[PDB]
Amino acid sequence: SDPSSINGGIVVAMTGKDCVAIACDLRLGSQSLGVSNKFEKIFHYGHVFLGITGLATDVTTLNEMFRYKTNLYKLKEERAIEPETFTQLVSSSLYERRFGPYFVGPVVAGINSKSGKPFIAGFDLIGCIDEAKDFIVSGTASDQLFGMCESLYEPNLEPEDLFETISQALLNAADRDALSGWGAVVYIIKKDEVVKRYLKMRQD
Amino acid sequence: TSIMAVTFKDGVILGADSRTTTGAYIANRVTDKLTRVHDKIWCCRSGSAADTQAIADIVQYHLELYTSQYGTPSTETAASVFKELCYENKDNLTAGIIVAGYDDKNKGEVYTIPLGGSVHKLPYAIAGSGSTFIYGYCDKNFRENMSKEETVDFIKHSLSQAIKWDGSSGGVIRMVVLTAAGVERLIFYPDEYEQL
Amino acid sequence: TSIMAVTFKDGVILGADSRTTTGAYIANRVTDKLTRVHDKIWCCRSGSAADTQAIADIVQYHLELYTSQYGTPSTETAASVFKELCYENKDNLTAGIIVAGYDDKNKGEVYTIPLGGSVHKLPYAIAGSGSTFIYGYCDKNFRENMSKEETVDFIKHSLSQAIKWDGSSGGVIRMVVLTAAGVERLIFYPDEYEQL
Amino acid sequence: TTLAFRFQGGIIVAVDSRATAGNWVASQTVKKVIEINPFLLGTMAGGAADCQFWETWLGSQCRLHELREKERISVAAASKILSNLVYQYKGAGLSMGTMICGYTRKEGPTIYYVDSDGTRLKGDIFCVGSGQTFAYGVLDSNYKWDLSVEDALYLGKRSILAAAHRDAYSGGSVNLYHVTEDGWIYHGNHDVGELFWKVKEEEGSFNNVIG
Amino acid sequence: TQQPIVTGTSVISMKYDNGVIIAADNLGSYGSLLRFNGVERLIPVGDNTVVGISGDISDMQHIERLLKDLVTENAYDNPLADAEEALEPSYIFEYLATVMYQRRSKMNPLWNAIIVAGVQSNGDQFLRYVNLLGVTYSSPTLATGFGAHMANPLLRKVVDRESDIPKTTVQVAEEAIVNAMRVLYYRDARSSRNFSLAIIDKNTGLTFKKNLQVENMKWDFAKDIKGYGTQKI
Amino acid sequence: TTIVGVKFNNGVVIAADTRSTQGPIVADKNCAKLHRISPKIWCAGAGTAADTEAVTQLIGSNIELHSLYTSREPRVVSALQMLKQHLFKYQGHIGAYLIVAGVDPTGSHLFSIHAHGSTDVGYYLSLGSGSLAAMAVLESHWKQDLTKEEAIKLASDAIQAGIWNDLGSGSNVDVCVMEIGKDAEYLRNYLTPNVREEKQKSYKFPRGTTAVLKESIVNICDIQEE
Amino acid sequence: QFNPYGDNGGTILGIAGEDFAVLAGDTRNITDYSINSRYEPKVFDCGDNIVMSANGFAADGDALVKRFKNSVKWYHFDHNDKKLSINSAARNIQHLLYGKRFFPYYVHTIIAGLDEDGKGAVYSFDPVGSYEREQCRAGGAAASLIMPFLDNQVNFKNQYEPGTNGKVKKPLKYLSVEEVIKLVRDSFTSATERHIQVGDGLEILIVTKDGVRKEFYELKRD
Amino acid sequence: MDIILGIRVQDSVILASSKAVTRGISVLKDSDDKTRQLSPHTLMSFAGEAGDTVQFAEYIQANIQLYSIREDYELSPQAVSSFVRQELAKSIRSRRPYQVNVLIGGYDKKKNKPELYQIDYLGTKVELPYGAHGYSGFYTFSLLDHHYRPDMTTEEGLDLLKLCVQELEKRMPMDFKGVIVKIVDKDGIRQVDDF
Amino acid sequence: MDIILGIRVQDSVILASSKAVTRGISVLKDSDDKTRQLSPHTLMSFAGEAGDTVQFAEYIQANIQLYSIREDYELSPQAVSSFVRQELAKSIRSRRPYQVNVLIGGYDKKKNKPELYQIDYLGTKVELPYGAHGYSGFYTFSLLDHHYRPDMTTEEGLDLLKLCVQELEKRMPMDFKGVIVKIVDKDGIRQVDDF
Ligand SMILES: [Mg+2]
Ligand SMILES: [Mg+2]
Ligand SMILES: [Mg+2]
Ligand SMILES: [Mg+2]
Ligand SMILES: [Mg+2]
Ligand SMILES: [Mg+2]
Ligand SMILES: [Mg+2]
Repeated sequence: SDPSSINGGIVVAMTGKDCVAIACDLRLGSQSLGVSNKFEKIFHYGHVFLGITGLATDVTTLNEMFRYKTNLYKLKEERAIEPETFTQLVSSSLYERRFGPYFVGPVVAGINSKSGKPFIAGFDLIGCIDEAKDFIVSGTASDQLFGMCESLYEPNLEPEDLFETISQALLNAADRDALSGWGAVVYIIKKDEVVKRYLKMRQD
Repeated sequence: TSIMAVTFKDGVILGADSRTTTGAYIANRVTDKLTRVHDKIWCCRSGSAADTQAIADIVQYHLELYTSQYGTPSTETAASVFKELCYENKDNLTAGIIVAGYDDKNKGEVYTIPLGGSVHKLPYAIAGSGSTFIYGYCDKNFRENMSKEETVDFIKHSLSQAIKWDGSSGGVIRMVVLTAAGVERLIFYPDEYEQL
Repeated sequence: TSIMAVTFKDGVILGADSRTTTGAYIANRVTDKLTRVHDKIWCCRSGSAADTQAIADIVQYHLELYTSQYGTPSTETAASVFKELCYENKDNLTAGIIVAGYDDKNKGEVYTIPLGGSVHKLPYAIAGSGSTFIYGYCDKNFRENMSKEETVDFIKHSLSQAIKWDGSSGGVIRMVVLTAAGVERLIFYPDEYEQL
Repeated sequence: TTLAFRFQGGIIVAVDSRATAGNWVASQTVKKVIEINPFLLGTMAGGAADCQFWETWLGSQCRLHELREKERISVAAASKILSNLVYQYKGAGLSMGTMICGYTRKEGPTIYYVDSDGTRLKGDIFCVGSGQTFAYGVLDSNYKWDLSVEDALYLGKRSILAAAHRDAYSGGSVNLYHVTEDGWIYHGNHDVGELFWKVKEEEGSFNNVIG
Repeated sequence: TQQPIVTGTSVISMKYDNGVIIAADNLGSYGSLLRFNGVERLIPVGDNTVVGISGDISDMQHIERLLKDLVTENAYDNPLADAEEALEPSYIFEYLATVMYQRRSKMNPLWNAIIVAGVQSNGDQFLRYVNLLGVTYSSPTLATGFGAHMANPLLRKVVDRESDIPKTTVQVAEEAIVNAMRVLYYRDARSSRNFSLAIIDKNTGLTFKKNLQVENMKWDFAKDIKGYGTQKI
Repeated sequence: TTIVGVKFNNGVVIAADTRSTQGPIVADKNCAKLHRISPKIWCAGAGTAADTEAVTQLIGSNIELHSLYTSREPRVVSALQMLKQHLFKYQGHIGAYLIVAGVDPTGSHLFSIHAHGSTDVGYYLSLGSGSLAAMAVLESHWKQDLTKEEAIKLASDAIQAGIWNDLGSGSNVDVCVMEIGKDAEYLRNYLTPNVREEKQKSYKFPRGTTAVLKESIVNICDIQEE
Repeated sequence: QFNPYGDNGGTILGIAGEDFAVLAGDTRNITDYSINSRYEPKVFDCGDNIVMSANGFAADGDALVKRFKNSVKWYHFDHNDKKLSINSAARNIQHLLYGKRFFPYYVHTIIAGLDEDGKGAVYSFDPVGSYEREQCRAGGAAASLIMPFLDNQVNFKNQYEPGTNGKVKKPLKYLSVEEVIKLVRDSFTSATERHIQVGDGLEILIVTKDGVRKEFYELKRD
Repeated sequence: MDIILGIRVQDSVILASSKAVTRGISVLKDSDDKTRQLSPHTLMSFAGEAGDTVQFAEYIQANIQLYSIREDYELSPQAVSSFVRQELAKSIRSRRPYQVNVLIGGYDKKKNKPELYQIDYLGTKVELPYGAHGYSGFYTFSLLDHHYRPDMTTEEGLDLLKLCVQELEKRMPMDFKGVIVKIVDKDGIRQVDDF
Repeated sequence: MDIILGIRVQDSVILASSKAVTRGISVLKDSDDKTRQLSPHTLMSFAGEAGDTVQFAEYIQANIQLYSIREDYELSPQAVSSFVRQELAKSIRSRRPYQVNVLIGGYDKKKNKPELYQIDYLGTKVELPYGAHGYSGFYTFSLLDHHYRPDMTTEEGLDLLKLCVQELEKRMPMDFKGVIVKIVDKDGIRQVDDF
């Protein structure tokens, strides 16, 4: 009945040295019933990555909406939208539904193509921006993720160390949440390569 | 309801209006709200009529039995018996009682027992729905050690105003004077007090 | 809140306490509840602060536009504009407003607009949660055609008592005097009025 | 998820290991088979305390019975002591759904489903919990009276695995028991994480899942 | 279950180098009506303890009688009633805490928050809180009701931790307490100007001050405040 | 949240803590609660954080357009009037509680505004869950004719009282000083009294610790020529 | 309507080592957004080498600890000063808790000590007295922040040997008491950062065959 | 209505849908076909609130038939399922939402692949090898998880389905009066007429 | 539980009672016997709230068996049904009433007559040629009203019962898993073992 925990799922993002990572579980359920183990929650529009947790219908709607808007942005601006700019657009878009909101917890990650600066941000369902230097968490196991990230995280991790840190933060958070898991993906993002990794994890 | 009791030089005086209502209907316009629990210990009752009558009947019984065994009870003792009933049965009572009495040692005394069954000894006390409207008037006009005539005037003017503004108060103003000399009953009609 | 307005020989005086509470917390202890809607038409506000500020701002706008087109509005006209807003939006407002003003034709006038948006022209008026406690005092002590000093005293003593008994009233007593001579602001501090 | 079934070799009892408070996984190491005595097993579903408390109390009543009568209590009598007790409390908010399992000389292998609203049912296959419907599917389509002990144990394990996979509130590990006339025998704790991959590979099941 | 009718507001207190201080105003409110103006809410027990009580006044008067009856009873068959077998602050507290928790457990609480302040036989400061739920706790400063929100922040600037206690004189502590009482008078709508203050010192015993008033009040700045935004006159 | 405003000699100062929470969890440890309405009109917000940001941005936008239209520097009373009329119309559903301070050609100003649209005037104000702790400090130490240095001191002490005593507040003090005839100076993390101590252990993992099923390169580049 | 319950915050943590056990708790006591005390001890030595914490509603927690201490006293009186073993203490506490099944002690109880072979032991209870022996258990406000970290760093969950890519688990080595205490301090340091009810102080009781020792550490006070 | 299942095998999609229609106390009908053909190679089954199910299904059917005529072209199963999802996502924030859950089984003639989409009344869409709505999945998924292979023939799909329906008839309290089974493949849509 | 029917023919009473036991979402059992023999020529079937049904039935059985031993005598069906009615009438004003409805089919050896009593949980008793509890009567009474004759044989009673059960299996939404049928006559109580 609480719309933000009908389907379950989590997203976490972290900054490292000249890189960012964003990861998510793959579960979609209807409360206790596991429905799909291939429901990816991270999307990208050019070099800007967006993870969305919460009500799955809204996750899909918002992805389609932001693809729509970033496509038009690109045709008119003649350049790809940047993480800072896209973050404002997500916030604007969510707040326009102030009194009938999308039941989601979005997370933005990417590197500004001009400055090279790593960027992450999180939002409540109504567009309030949390722009963290270290990490952002979202979903039905967000308490668990805060616990994992707060002790596992250290600044300036090299991409390959950041991968282990974020993977372990996700995996162990998810295993303490009934509604998260059933697979996981980790994106490691640098200024001109992105690598995507599917993790092996318990399937209960 | 508008009720008060006021200590003065020679003792204490109790006053009350005479209106009891069921909603907006005046079920009785000549009620006697000044109730005797001992010869020179009286009380004014507010809240549930059923409750305050039950309580006063029980207190009267207690003080009758106290008198048989130990002689005349003090006003404080009477207040304590009231309080015991009001405090211990607070969940099942709606009663706000002012206790007034005359001793020869202690002279005039006034105790108020509000809703929760706490007790408060005071130079004078006001209660009932009508009392809200005369907190300012009474506080400005009360003096200690007034004469009998002054105290009658103070109460008469006070309850005049309570009756004027409170729809649940009205009728006659009744008073009972408690002094060394005895027990005197007074009554004042609308045509007197409305012109004050 | 304790607010009042009193007509006297040379015009009208408005008075108010300065306390606004959120539950038991005093959110502001130096509030100005005497609000100007025209040069010599003021009002005292009680009820929802949001509502009464919104209403007064709208009335001020209306009387500014009225003045531009038709010259100085009467106090009655100001009361009528207040009433129109309070009456037509009664479902969505909690506002009890006293309107006071000085004309040279009409001199001092007082109108009270209680909760339902009715209007009542009166020699003086009291409102706010604190007013309940001074109905008796004010009714006994008000006279028509008092002097300025007497009217200041009447209001000061009245609001003194309202503040004494009402937890939602307190702080300083503010007044605004409206006469042919101009607009005078007065303030009285606790150490003065508490000793009255 | 908890299950018990009767077969030629006695009774198989299989349970998962997970306890949750809302979505929070409180424990993955819960012991859901309560060892009433060396011959009797009960399963935990509903309230953890109500099951623990009253089924170890049941063990005490069973022990007193056999001291007084110099004979093993029947599963019929043991299960009825529990059901009569919880029935006394009916309406007060006990929560219990349990299988009382034993194997006596007079009865053979016997299972009673006992429940906090006073139900007491004898039967061959029971499955209780949020994952029960998943377990039943595997049980119903593979069950025979003539399973070997080895195949019966696997079937019980495989049925809990099915539940653990699909039911969000089931998982952690599988506990297995085999109840014989001479007492129950524990057949170990099996982490679902490792068990799932092992079964997927050896069986070729769960093709929907990438490994 | 009931509801409080006539009520007392904050009780505030702190430890200092040689003892404890406790204070509470003299008002008994009846909702928003400031009904009763000479109510004593600090109740001394012997010469080493002061029990300060907020919340329902009828229940306060009951507790006060329990304490008086405790003193009577402790003296029974007790030759050392005014010496080694006098009531300690810690005995008085434990008793009250037992009563409060039992009453909540019968779904019939005494609707109060209580601070027991005193000095033990060995000179140790005692300060501990108990309320209608039976919840108890200790801290170098304690306050009930509004006092918890406004007094504690101020009192904690004087004694912020255990090691600050021996550095805090009775003059500094009393002045801190008196300032907190002024602040509560400014900001608590159910407070009064009149209060009582008690010091329990291991050398000078119990000093009980009645009829104190809040003074040195700042109101002058109010004359400059006009309207609620745009008004100039 | 703890937020305060304090008038002084030649100006006004506002301050805030830097903790935002979701129930009992700290979402952000270094939140920015001091918002710019215009160069010399700043506000601090308590309540629903999206609303305090949104209402501040909207009125800030309209204030900037008003400024261009009238060729005049924005006034605090305009921000106040536009804020309160917007909030009033939404009947408290926009959960913005604000302290609005600034300097303009007319002088220096300090107001508070409540979600339903009521406003107030004062020399010292506090809002948020930490406001009773802050107000205790302000009522103890405020006086008429404070200097700039005294007002900054008082404002941050008041925030500190919230930080230490209110569970809803924490981390750092942000300050903004608006003085007549000067640029507004925003002092981000003016105080930093809550740096985390070093951990006992490093939790950096050996590489290859995590089990991986698949890797692939993700194409973030547009469709390629040739 | 009178609500007989409250929430005093607090977070507790018990870990069983090979020949020792620790029970740790923060020393902050709260109601709503206020701090009642920055140092109100919540982990107690109960005698017979048993330590106990009943976290949640502090009135119920204090009542339970007090009753258990008393039960230890009467066990000595009734059974010739026999030492109350940790498993026996645990069963006894189940009966104290279940006795109020229909008006529960609103607490999460943890006890720690050594079993009868000298091995570290921790038992964990729900409010109405279901219990289990455990290696690792956090309770109270920040339990959900702490447990996943412990799963990873005590039990090496989701960690495999580098080079085997998931084929070989990280093997479960035994931790020293110094190691365990590091994990406790980092657990509480992290919880303090992200949970408003956690802070002020950390008190750890350590149980070995030599008895019960204490350690105290400051936590952030915001 | 009640049970709707789907399974995608090697070369086809099979939809099984119960026949009962129950108005509270009486089974009014035992031959109800809970499905609409949207285009020659796309079938949609549905269940949920009375009236809204058939209204929604016929509305979707009319729209896809309109598109087919306008463009002289059959939309892909993916395109149809996206259209249906958007309609339900828009409906969930309506004055009165369609309370309708659907399965879409289509054969994509361009990719030569069967496809099964599961969409609930919120507009939650997922592509699956097999799926269901309501309680049907609770009884059948443990069987499908065990036996399913992506290379099954149509007849093996039907046999696995028989087993699913047998488990439903055993453990489900309600009498759903059997199922109507339809196959979607490269040649279109046909009804298995004994099941 | 759900369906319980009874019919009194020429020389016997026949009780038919469903076999399903349903705990919410799953049919836990499909061979449940919802009946107790109270004495050699008296049978009681029952339905209502879980737990209370069997507790009440075994309590009544224990009491009638006690009476039988004490007096070395079998109470008449009328006497047993009056005892049962009083127990339910007392129970309805209890702290927690037995939520149990019963049929009592007995053969009175003194009058040589079959008798059927219908008693609901309030202690409402009626003697009938045929009866039922719950919704069973709504589907079956129009058939019984038509075909019933007081001189029917046992086999005609069973055939009329088959027809009643067929109508229930057609129009009733719940799957009650068939019925167990028992006959009470001059020789006692027996179970028809194929139905
Ligand atoms: Mg999980
Ligand atoms: Mg699972
Ligand atoms: Mg006042
Ligand atoms: Mg899952
Ligand atoms: Mg409104
Ligand atoms: Mg913290
Ligand atoms: Mg779906």
